[PDB]
Amino acid sequence: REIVHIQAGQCGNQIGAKFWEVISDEHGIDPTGSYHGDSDLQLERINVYYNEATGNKYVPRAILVDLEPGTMDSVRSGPFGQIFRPDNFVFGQSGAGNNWAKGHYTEGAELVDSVLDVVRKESESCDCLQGFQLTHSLGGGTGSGMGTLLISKIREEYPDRIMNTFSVMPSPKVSDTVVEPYNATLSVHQLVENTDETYCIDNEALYDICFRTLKLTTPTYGDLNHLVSATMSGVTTCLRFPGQLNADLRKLAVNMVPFPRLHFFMPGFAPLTSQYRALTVPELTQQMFDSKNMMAACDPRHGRYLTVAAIFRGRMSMKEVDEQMLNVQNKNSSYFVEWIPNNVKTAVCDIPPRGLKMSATFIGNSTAIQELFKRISEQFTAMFRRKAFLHWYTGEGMDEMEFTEAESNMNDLVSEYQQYQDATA
Amino acid sequence: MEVIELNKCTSGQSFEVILKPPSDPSLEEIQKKLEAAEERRKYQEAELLKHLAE
Amino acid sequence: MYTFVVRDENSSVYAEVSRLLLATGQWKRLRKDNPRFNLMLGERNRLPFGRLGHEPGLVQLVNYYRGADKLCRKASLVKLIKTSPELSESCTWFPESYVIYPTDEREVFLAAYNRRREGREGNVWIAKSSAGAKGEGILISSEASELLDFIDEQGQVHVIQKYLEKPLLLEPGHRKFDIRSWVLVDHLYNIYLYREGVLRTSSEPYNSANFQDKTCHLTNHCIQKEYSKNYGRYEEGNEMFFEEFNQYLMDALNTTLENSILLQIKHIIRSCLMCIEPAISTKHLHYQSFQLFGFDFMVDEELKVWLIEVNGAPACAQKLYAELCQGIVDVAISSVFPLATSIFIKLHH
Amino acid sequence: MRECISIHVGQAGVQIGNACWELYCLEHGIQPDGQMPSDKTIGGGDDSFNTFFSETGAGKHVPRAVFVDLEPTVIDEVRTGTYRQLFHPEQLITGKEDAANNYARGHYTIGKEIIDLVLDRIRKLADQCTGLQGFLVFHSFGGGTGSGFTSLLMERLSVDYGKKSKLEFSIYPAPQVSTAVVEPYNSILTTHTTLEHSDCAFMVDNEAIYDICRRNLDIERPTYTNLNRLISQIVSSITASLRFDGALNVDLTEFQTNLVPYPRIHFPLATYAPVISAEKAYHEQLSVAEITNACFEPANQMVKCDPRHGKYMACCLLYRGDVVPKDVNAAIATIKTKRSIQFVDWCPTGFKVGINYQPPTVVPGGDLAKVQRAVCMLSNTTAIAEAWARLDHKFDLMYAKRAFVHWYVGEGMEEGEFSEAREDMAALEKDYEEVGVD
Ligand SMILES: Nc1nc2c(ncn2[C@@H]2O[C@H](COP(=O)(O)OP(=O)(O)OP(=O)(O)O)[C@@H](O)[C@H]2O)c(=O)[nH]1
Ligand SMILES: Nc1ncnc2c1ncn2[C@@H]1O[C@H](COP(=O)(O)OP(=O)(O)CP(=O)(O)O)[C@@H](O)[C@H]1O
Ligand SMILES: Nc1nc2c(ncn2[C@@H]2O[C@H](COP(=O)(O)OP(=O)(O)O)[C@@H](O)[C@H]2O)c(=O)[nH]1
Ligand SMILES: COc1cccc(-c2cc(NCc3ccc4c(c3)OCO4)nc(N)n2)c1
Ligand SMILES: [Ca+2]
Ligand SMILES: [Ca+2]
Ligand SMILES: [Ca+2]
Ligand SMILES: [Ca+2]
Ligand SMILES: [Mg+2]
Ligand SMILES: [Mg+2]
Ligand SMILES: [Mg+2]
Repeated sequence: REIVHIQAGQCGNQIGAKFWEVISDEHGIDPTGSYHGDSDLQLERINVYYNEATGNKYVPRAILVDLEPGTMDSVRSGPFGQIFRPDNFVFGQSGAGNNWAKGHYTEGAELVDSVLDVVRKESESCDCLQGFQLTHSLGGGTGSGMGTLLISKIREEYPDRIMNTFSVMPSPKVSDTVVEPYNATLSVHQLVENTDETYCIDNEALYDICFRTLKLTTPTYGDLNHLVSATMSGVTTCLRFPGQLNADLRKLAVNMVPFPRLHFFMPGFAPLTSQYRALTVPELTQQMFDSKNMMAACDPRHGRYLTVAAIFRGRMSMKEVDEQMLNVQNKNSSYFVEWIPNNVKTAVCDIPPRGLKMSATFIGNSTAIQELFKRISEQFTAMFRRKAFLHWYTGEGMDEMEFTEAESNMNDLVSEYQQYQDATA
Repeated sequence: MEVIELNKCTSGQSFEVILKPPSDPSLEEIQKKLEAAEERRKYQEAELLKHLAE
Repeated sequence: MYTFVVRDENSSVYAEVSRLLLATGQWKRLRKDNPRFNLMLGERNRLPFGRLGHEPGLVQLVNYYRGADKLCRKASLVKLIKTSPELSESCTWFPESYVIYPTDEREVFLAAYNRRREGREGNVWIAKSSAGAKGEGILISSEASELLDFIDEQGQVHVIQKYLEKPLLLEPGHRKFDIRSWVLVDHLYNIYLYREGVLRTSSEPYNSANFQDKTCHLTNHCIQKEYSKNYGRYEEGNEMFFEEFNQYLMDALNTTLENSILLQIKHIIRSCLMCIEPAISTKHLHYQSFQLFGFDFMVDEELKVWLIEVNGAPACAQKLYAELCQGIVDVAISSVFPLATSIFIKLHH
Repeated sequence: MRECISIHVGQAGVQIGNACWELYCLEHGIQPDGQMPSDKTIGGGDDSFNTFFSETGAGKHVPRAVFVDLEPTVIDEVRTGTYRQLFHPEQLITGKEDAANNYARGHYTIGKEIIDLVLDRIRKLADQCTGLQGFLVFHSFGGGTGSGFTSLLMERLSVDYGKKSKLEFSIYPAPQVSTAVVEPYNSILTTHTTLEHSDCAFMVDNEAIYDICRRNLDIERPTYTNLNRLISQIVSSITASLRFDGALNVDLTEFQTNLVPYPRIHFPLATYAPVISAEKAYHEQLSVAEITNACFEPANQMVKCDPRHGKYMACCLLYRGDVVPKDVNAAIATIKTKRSIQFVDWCPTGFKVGINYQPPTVVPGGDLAKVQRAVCMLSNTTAIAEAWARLDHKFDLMYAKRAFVHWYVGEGMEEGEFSEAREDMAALEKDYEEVGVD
């Protein structure tokens, strides 16, 4: 059951690279693609993310996309740069200048076809294609504009395959341009319609974590990507490593998404790292449920959990996890919907991430995620009620009403989230 | 409390003890409803592919 | 901390139990239908017993015993007594009683009726139900057929019980009374009797020939507080507690409350509750139960105690709500969910 | 002699089937190669063990079994396993992608593309049956294949084999060992469409097996392996009368006759004792009366309920190993005196009993200790309706908000099959109450 990975834009490609650095090290594959590990468990589910090639080498099933060559020259340059099949580097030259319209309608359309040609050639070589995953930001132009364009094109060719994304949200605390709320609102509406799971990675939270708790005075995009790569690995371990779970992308979607449009998860991780003291299991669980470990800058206690999933990595007492997980639920049982019985599910995998003997990844589907969309929505209107900076978009063909609709669709989404937050049995 | 119908053999025995006495659809209409849900699916996929064409 | 829910809002007793548990600082109340609870204080009818004990990692406890209705509903009460060898046709503390349907005991009843008509015995009788609240649907005749047609007057079942002609009557007043005792059975089937009881007085003087009188005979708290002038003269609320009844018996009859009556009360309590112990005990079950019962007795003039009924959803006397509700927590609840002398007489078995 | 064919569906059905057939071989002296030294009728016969095994000219003894999953990961472990030689490839059927815990995906979408094939591989086994009895179908309530495809199969076996009996072994869902929250949906839909196609079903609440494994084997967190080897012991004692010389329940027809007066109410409660750990080096072996009275402790039941607050319709006792009729009556007499065992008035208050002298066989290296005598009791009590109530409630809660329904509609189902199926168990829940309260 193979997965096809796509990374688009600067952010999309640099978190994407760190992801492949991390898991490639976990499965024991070196920067050349040659496996040199200690366990057979490292390779049993290696076909999920790796094509096996001539001469015992493993090449990620990954497609690298950008509308300018800048950072993908840097990817090819980086630690694991030469791991990727070079045919899968697909890029234009003009760049998208942080413009959703350029990525989705003009500059991106010129190149989208070339990308899906590589998609098809990875799919055709797939025993049974399970689904796609994308890494990208929503505040730029390529990852946002083109990224959502490819997703729409992939749903057209593969209408019955799962499409999940890792999506970086823009926050003023970590801002490139002022038009980010425009690009993110236009993308969210695309994600509402054509993705099964979207992991909301808020750059605000990633900043707060890096500065408040990790106590790093001036966080870099690198320091924020360490948190993303560790979470992306933690999430993907249900499939990357053999539990006695029969984990399937579709199956996991079915068990966490009670309503089609409400598929935006809050990620989390513990322990938060940048030390040697072994961390108790009771400490792992109380951290992952604390908002300070949330990658989405929302308080879980102003909403209610629709579904939850917790992944524990390491050698630990599966009886102590069951004990303390069922303990936290009652410290917070007011914050779990009562009309979805047994909506907190736990998984364990023996192999831990490199550097820590014990880790936990938190995947929450909370109605408190609306706080994120409300935040983006206010920044959006603040400028749109004055048509500020619209000329950058209307010059590429868009009309104001496409903006009005996109705004309306997410104000709808926020309303849908609060329907189920007040709802009771 | 009666014992009755005691049958035995080399593998075992059996009996009954009483303590007190007392006081389908077709083939064609299945594979039609399998087909009635196949078209409900192709109609939903058409409305999507129509939506994407818009 | 511990978790509990409340599904009987009109319950006077467990109202303060819930409030007293909240003041613990170690108990958290949840919404009526959240399933992740350690304790349920459930509705009186159709309590979903089958839904309990299936929540992983949560020991659940409930304030009612599935099957206890066979003791707390007068029709099955009678059936339990005459059908069970442990109690038997041969039961000296329960009045002669018959269940009659408007399985049926219609002519086994008149059989015993004219054997008394014959011999000039007291052919006193009364018919009853658990359906009629507020002393409704009662009928104390001396001839048999006047009630049988008042029985099938209505469409539900009524038991016919020998009425006690010679009750013991306190003085001053020549008044009748009944005794309510509160017994709590915890999860290990320990039988705890509350040391405090109540005499639910009648303030009328008793009149043999005049069974016309609604209030000359019937003693429960509402029929003398809204049907009788004399409510409150001799004692506050037509309620005499155990210290006064003891001293009165001492001064008046040269005996004790323990000796003359309480020994028989403790005998009847434990005889009834262990007759059914096999059918309701939650010893090895996935959920556990406790339940507070109200036992109602009557005393005839020979200082013999008779059992009149057992109530499953009982109300306390307002002076003791504090002491009783606190005892429930210590024994029935925190016994299972521990925290950071005794008011009960243990009836051993 | 009349043959019976077992069908194992989905992960739970397949893995359990693997555990049962393992035990059957140890019991009948069959080896992992299909060779039965003690069988002297080479390449043929009509013994009672031949009801579950066929024979080849080369002396191979082959289960009359069929495995079927919509994804190959689990049946692949059978094709590489210790008993790989036992089965032949046409009996093991695999799709490529599963039903993702979606009844609609298992029944409608992926179902129809594989239903004809399965039935073809089923008939390749019935064609070698001189006088076929029927089928024993293993499956979970919660899986999308286990629930969805089984109900489709059971529908067309009732037409392609209208006169043959069909018994179910069903795994009722428990959250302690399950990672899926839509299992209440799948169980309701499959029970509703399967109900008038199954003659008798034994349902096993994983919750009960779990706690039995924890209490009486002191395994802190049981695995599926722990659960299945215990489950197959129960299943083994239930089918032993078909595989061994005897006079009781020698035919799948007798199961409905002895245990099922009303057809809808065909879910007998199974209780089993004793369960003893193999780490308890040695143990004070329990009498007949001790194990027989253990059959009325809810803590040994396959579904947690309270049979004191229901009424019985039928009761079998299947002792294994070393028991004599007179020690049973001794026990039965003592139990009536101390237990609340009320029958429906329109049925006798009696116990059909069966004894086979071979003690329970147990897997070498398993977690279960060898015992001198064991019993499995089959009670058709109305108290099992508690399990339906629990399930139906969890269904009411989510469906009132239509949670997860879009997943089923997207695979072709209609929202009405939900309430149509829920209405059925509304009748089933009340059918039970009519029969067992006053
Ligand atoms: N007793 C027991 N239960 C199992 C076993 N495997 C899965 N289950 C239970 O069955 C449910 C999952 O259903 P599965 O059988 O795995 O699903 P399936 O039949 O393969 O159908 P799919 O949804 O397509 O995978 C969970 O509730 C488990 O508790 C097993 O080996 N033994
Ligand atoms: N056999 C009998 N002889 C004399 N008096 C009797 C009697 N049976 C009942 N009574 C009288 O009837 C009165 C109340 O009857 P009963 O208690 O059974 O109704 P009830 O259950 O609706 C009130 P509660 O629920 O508060 O206990 C008693 O106080 C008692 O004095
Ligand atoms: N976490 C993270 N976010 C980034 C990174 N680079 C850009 N972003 C985010 O995306 C915005 C810039 O968008 P960008 O990725 O350059 O868009 P694109 O390259 O044109 O597709 C800012 O709001 C950043 O927060 C990165 O390396 N890490
Ligand atoms: C690109 O997108 C991906 C890629 C890889 C994995 C996931 C993923 C993981 C996950 N883990 C929790 C979890 C839930 C239910 C479970 C469980 C584990 O084990 C059994 O039942 N949940 C979901 N919804 N998606 C998403
Ligand atoms: Ca151009
Ligand atoms: Ca092209
Ligand atoms: Ca032979
Ligand atoms: Ca049939
Ligand atoms: Mg940039
Ligand atoms: Mg009453
Ligand atoms: Mg499966």
